[PDB]
Amino acid sequence: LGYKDLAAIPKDKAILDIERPDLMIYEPHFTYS
Amino acid sequence: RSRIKALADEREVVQKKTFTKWVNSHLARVSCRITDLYKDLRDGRMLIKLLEVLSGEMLPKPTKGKMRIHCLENVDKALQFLKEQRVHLENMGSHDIVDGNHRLVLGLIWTIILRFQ
Amino acid sequence: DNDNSSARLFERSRIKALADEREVVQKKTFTKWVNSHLARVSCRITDLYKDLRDGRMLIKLLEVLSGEMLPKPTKGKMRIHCLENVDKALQFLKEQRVHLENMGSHDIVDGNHRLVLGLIWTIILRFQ
Amino acid sequence: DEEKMELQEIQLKEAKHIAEEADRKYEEVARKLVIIEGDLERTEERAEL
Amino acid sequence: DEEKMELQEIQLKEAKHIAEEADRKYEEVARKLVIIEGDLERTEERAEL
Amino acid sequence: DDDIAALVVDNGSGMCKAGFAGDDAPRAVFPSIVGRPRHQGVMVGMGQKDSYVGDEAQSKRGILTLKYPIEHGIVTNWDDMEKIWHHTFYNELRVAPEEHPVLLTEAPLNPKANREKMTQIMFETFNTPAMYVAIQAVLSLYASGRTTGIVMDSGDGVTHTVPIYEGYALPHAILRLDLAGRDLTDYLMKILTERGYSFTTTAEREIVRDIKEKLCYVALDFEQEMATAASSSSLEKSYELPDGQVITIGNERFRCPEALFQPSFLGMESCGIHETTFNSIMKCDVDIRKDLYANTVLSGGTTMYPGIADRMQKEITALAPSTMKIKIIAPPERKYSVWIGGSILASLSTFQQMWISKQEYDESGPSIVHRKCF
Ligand SMILES: Nc1ncnc2c1ncn2[C@@H]1O[C@H](COP(=O)(O)OP(=O)(O)O)[C@@H](O)[C@H]1O
Repeated sequence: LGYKDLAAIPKDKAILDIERPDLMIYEPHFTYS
Repeated sequence: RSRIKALADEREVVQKKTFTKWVNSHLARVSCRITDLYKDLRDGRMLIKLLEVLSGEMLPKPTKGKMRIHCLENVDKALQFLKEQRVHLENMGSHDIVDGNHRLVLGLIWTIILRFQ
Repeated sequence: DNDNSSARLFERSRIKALADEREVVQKKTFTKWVNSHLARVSCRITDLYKDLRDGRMLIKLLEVLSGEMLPKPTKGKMRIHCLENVDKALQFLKEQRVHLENMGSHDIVDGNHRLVLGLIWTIILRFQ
Repeated sequence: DEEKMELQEIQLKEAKHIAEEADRKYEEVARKLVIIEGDLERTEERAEL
Repeated sequence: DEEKMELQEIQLKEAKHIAEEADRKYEEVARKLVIIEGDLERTEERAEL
Repeated sequence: DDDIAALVVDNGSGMCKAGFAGDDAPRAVFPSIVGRPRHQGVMVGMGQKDSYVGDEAQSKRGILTLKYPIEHGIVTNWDDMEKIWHHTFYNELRVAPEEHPVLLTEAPLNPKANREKMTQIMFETFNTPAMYVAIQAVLSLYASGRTTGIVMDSGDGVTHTVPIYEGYALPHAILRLDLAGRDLTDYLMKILTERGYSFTTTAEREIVRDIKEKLCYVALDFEQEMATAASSSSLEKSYELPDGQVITIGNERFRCPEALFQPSFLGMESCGIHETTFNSIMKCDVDIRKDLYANTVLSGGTTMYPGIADRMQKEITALAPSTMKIKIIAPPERKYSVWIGGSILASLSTFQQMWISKQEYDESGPSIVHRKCF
């Protein structure tokens, strides 16, 4: 299967899509934005 | 609902499916299948048979019995055999496997995969 | 004080009016030229100063004019990703020996009018 | 034991409903927050210039 | 039956904590939203003037 | 991108964080504690564990002597650090380190042998292809979203301020102070003796730390708050121990973090964090201090107390000249800001040429890092 498929390495980078990382809130997540 | 544990859970469920599919192919040579990775490894007989299949040698036969202490000895035999073949393990004990810690048993399966690729 | 007041009035009237009036017309002609070349790849710019901040328009314009593939811009909306894109464009101009003075990534990113106009004029004069 | 157990079950499900309502309110307030400080950013810049 | 009862009791404990904590967070964030909204309003006033 | 995503590992004194590059949040966060049993072993037939590493050591604190491999930002014991790294790579991230470049963080001012040993261990044992060392405050500035400001980062072992103007750092203005969360924990454990509660062993240090994390705040005015707390009992909280007793923290809520601003409470003659930031600013040049006033960034978990930002702003504004504006910028997720900056750092295409290759390590040896990193 290869090493690429055995480990669930993320294909996409989530940090690129985001705006202004200082205004990020971790502890609630029930919404996409 | 924190991002940390959410990302952790999605990676764990993907790896839990993949490792079950991997162990079933090797365990199909004997007449054994693993329905669930966390629940079917608490007795330790399946781990003994999996290492017996992969290593090419036989292990000491497991102690009988449905007790907790018997399960602890059963998984300790497999862990001792893994320590025999120069395989390095950190923070891995019999009560960790028997109790059912998810990350530790997944790391155990991953370590066996990397040793016996 | 009166001599100094009248002198700096002469500055802020004549010097400022002449420079600002010239840059307005010069910007309009430049953006018309850029829209003329950018119709091939189906992109267009409304404002010269604002639209060049991201640096993707500059990369596409160099793709049009050179006719050859540049490195792909990084899909990032940060400040440093904008600096990265503008630096990629300026570096691509740098290998082909086009001379530039006082040109920096932050000069384009923060929106300096004279520097952006000078870069566009250099691209017009020395490339095509 | 049985007659206590059904009361335990009822209290569990109704507490779950209460928690869902709390999540409702907190999420919409967070939306309104983020919109507000964005507008405040823009206004503070305008006042400075 | 006794063991299933004890289980249900412990989930009831956990749910009560989760509901109370969510409500407290919602109250504080509502405070913060109102204050920032008022500051936004008079900043807009000053800039326009 | 055709290349394997790198691993970002942040190694503080208190907690270790780890994740993949390009992700907004780390995958593994766990305390960096190594435990060993101390009692007599009976019930033959059950498991044999030589040491407890990380979160499991926090679950069985009763029968363990808990040790911190990193203290004051310096790796005192290396076998424990290797155990922490092995548990991170194989049990938490489940990835082979030979397929991934790694990114590592450390304090600004520290011994050179720390960097050399870190590079030597992570090349020679884990067989990683490439690695890099970054400074945590620079990554905090990366994650803040701006390229100009002064960073004050205080972890569990060290506090440091660096100023950076338009991508240029000033090494003569970098300030380091050895006053962090562990000293606050010890001071709280000492001053809890007044009310009659005694905590001595290493297992109770985590209980005292939980009390500090849940029931502490920074007062705006210290003497007025002391008079208010001595007037009545309106500022009192109750915390229950794991065995059942309930203690009343009362007056100690705003006396533990006050040692951050007045180190003379701990017997040290150094200045507080506000005077350290101000002295670091005045060590810079004349032209850039106005921009450094407006872009003060707080980082690290120790700055997570309620009311720390308002007190810091009030302290700095009095010391600073009154003619301009002081802005303290405190992101809500400042606890993970270092790792977020590390993730952004490994996502740039320009950064891909700055890795220390295995060929370079074979050529120059472990001395390459001082030439290559920073
Ligand atoms: N919510 C909180 N409130 C107050 N203090 C906290 C909080 N969370 C953590 N801390 C303090 O911060 C320390 C953790 O800092 P951390 O950022 O992990 O340092 P490092 O990552 O450099 O080891 C802990 O020892 C604790 O004392």
